[PDB]
Amino acid sequence: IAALVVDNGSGMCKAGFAGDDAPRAVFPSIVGRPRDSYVGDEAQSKRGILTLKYPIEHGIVTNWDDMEKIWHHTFYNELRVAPEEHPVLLTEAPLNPKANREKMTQIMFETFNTPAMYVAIQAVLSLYASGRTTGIVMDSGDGVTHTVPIYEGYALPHAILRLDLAGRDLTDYLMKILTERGYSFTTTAEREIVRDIKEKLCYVALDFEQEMATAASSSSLEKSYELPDGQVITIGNERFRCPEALFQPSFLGMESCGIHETTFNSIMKCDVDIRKDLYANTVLSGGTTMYPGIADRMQKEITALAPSTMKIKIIAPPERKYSVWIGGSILASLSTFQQMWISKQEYDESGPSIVHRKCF
Amino acid sequence: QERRWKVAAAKKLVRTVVRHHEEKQLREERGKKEEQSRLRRIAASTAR
Amino acid sequence: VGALVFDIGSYTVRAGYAGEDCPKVDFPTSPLKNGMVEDWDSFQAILDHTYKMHVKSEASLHPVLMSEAPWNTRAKREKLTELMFEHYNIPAFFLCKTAVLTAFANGRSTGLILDSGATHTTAIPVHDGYVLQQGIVKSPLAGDFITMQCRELFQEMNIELRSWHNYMCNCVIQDFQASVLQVAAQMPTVHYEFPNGYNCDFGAERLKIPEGLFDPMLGVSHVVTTSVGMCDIDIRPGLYGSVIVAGGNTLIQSFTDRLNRELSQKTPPSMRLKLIANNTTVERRFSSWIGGSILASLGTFQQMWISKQEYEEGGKQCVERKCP
Repeated sequence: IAALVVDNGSGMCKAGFAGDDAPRAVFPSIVGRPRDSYVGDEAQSKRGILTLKYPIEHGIVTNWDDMEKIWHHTFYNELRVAPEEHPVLLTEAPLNPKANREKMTQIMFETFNTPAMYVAIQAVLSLYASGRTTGIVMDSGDGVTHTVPIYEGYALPHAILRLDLAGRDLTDYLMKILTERGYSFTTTAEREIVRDIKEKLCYVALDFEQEMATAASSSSLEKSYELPDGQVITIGNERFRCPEALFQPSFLGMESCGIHETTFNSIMKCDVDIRKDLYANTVLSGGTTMYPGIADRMQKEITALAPSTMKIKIIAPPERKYSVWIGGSILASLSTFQQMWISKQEYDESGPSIVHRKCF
Repeated sequence: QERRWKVAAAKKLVRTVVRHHEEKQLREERGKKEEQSRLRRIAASTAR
Repeated sequence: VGALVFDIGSYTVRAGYAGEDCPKVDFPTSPLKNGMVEDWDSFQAILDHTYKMHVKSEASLHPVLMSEAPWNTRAKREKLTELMFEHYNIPAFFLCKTAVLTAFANGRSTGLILDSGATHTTAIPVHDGYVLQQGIVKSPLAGDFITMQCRELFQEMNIELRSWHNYMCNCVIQDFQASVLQVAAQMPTVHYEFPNGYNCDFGAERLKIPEGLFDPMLGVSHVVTTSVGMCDIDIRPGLYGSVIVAGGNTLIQSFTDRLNRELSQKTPPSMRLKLIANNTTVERRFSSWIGGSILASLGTFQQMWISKQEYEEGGKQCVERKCP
């Protein structure tokens, strides 16, 4: 017997088994395609005859065959397990059309025929991992953004906010500015190298303007990084020019409310009676979202814009790159949730819609 | 009725998880306390 | 296979067998400035010098016991067991606090200990053979401070008070202490002569120099009276009736005596405060080694060491498990 946990990040799949602390296998979620279509890094290794593909576009599915095959290869190589003797837990972004839910339910049941299945939003599982009752979740995921005010382990779809800005667009902008600095970054290797440089030295400025003054005056901000070719890159203001775009969509030519502005909008969309508690129950999301000076700066910005009459107690788990998967393992490791699973015969007797009848 | 029922399900799940966190931490603490007590006891064995 | 008991004390190393009364080798220690091994290689070398030159016996044969500072950090203990077992391949090991051995040397498990070494004078209350880390009070008014008073008071005398000359320079200021320092207010004084014959009428300097540890920073009396404050409430009467002194640095004339007065007038008079007068240098210099020598000898030491076996089955973790 085994327990299966499947976390499908915006651009990287990270699966594991209930009770485990970390995913079994992890890798970017890309799909090869011959001009046999291979999976993720498997496809990447064969770039010559396989073309990169992202089934999780916008944080959303594209073609059922693509993730059919990602699961195929997952099971056959990474897990190398027989899930059809174990429950299958899956997660989704909020506001997903019922079409996708029924489609994935049917694909599971027919293609793989696993006994027990169940689905639940990523944000609520991450909150479960965070061990708190009522609050607001910021979904600074990897490909898309959302703001989920969860109450009593229960969320209101209307109150949620959406935005398809995440580490991929941040990396694209950082690549653009680095090229503007006098460098160049075109192919996949360059994209991943830019993401590497970001993950290494990029951080979140406190006072972006005095931060500019210091970067243009204090060269300490300007730092040296060995590129894969060995090239040393001076990186000063650009260490944090991109992250400030999060509060300023104008950085990329986009127009919208900043991240904390978005959060204030969301909390307003809730009921006032518990917005103080929500403030007390901030959240963070995304392994691509732990950059230094981020939690404190966001705390300051909320304290400013959010009325001080309420308590703004931030919550910044430094280990949130897997929050969703960790919460999923925790949930799958609960007694009262075992009953809640959904059997294959239940589908055979009710069809895919049973998921929308029970899977909540 | 479905509306009424899923809210209850969410509430009970929240209670379960909060209780789980609670015993996790209590077990951690009491394990530490027992460890130090056992160390005192072995030192008292030295004293014996 | 007679068990070997070594003291690696801060300023001298006292080494010898468990069954013998005295450490057969007592030589100057440095890799122990703060109180723990600062230089593992120099530490390893002096240990090597011990087995081969000081005792003329391989470490691989005899069972070995080492003593360590009460306030020492764990990492020192894990590394020590790591270094000791790996390099010397001893059959059996153990680690004990110096203060614990002193209480064992004085045949009094429950007690309070005063000792001083290089740079440090501390108070450690031990109950039921257990050091109360929280109760320890560590003060800088060690013997080195008093000798540094001597050295300066010698330089002002303008006498001519490579590393060996520094050893000689340090050795004399200690030797002067034993002869002269006692705790116009002192009346005529000694005629202590230097080896070259230089001397002077060492007057009030003998009385003012020792006063620094009481009044140069926490005096020794303040070090102890607070230490018992920090410990439990009801065992304090036990400690007061069981205060002990150890360490060559504590060897000053009327030192223990003045300590009795300072405490007798600081403790509540109703208390049964008593000092155990192991005031002799030989008692103080050996006190730590004596306790260790006793410890290794006993017939229950046969289950107490960390045998070589425990070290294969488990790495450094055993130190925290076998030694209180």
